[PDB]
Amino acid sequence: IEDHISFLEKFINDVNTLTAKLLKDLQTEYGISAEQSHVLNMLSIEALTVGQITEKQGVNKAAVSRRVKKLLNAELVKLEKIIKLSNKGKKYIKERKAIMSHIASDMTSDFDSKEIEKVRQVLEIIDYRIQSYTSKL
Amino acid sequence: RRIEDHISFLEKFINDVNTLTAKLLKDLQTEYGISAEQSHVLNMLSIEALTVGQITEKQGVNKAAVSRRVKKLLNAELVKLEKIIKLSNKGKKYIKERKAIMSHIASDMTSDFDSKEIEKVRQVLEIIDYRIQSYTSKL
Ligand SMILES: COc1cccc(OC)c1C(=O)N[C@@H]1C(=O)N2[C@@H]1SC(C)(C)[C@@H]2C(=O)O
Ligand SMILES: COc1cccc(OC)c1C(=O)N[C@@H]1C(=O)N2[C@@H]1SC(C)(C)[C@@H]2C(=O)O
Repeated sequence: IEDHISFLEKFINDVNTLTAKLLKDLQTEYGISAEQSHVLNMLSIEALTVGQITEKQGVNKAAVSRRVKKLLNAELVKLEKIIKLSNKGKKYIKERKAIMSHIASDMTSDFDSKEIEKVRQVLEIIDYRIQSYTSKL
Repeated sequence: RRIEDHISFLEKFINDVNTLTAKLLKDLQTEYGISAEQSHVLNMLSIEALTVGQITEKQGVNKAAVSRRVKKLLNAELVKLEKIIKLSNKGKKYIKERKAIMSHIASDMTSDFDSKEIEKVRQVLEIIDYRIQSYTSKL
């Protein structure tokens, strides 16, 4: 009712903590920070402007500016305006999938693939609506 | 390869949840004169009390990039040290207003679902959260 909201928050806080730790080394091997990493996973999904990234995150523009220019200098991202993933950046996102997929299956090897289907359909509709309300405001 | 698709969506889904909250709490954060990251701190202290390390490694961010956020809130009088770190009154009102916003939207975004549907959804996310936590413990 309202603790679904709390749960959701606690669930998201947990996933972030698991991801930070599991991707700890990779990020070090790349010289990329956690701050930057999220931008890379965020761009895996879309080609965004530093503003788009800044609003889709609520943090200080300067901070997003600093991290994007670091990703360019690292050739982990590139230009059109558009800030999209470069191929070296893409391999990180693939080295990231591989590690996520490995632990994810571990924890879901016993689920009913169909139970999950209905659960996913519910989330796609909520997601669909989340994107809808979000446009500006 | 089947899980990869679910993982992508989960990441997208969480991606949007974060995005939405950011747009939805901006004006309230501005009203209280705080940054979003400063809000997370208050939010993380709404569920239970914490110290610096606890938080600094909870979402593993920089060294002196947690400390600064911490003392700022003491000065804003939204948090209290009674290291130790817990929420204050003006901070409790913040979370109040915050939850009110998150509950209207989430409700009216869920209200047409069959409670049984929502409950099933949560039961699945609860078991994943459960398995996540235990994994974290093993590092
Ligand atoms: C637009 O952002 C900036 C503007 C002006 C000066 C800046 O630092 C000199 C930066 C910046 O991003 N500094 C980053 C920081 O912190 N850094 C990096 S560079 C570093 C000093 C080697 C150290 C690290 O990465 O190890
Ligand atoms: C999980 O949020 C993040 C995830 C990953 C990196 C992040 O940047 C450090 C943040 C973040 O700072 N988020 C902002 C913050 O703090 N937040 C907002 S969204 C919120 C979590 C509901 C809470 C609030 O405003 O109530």
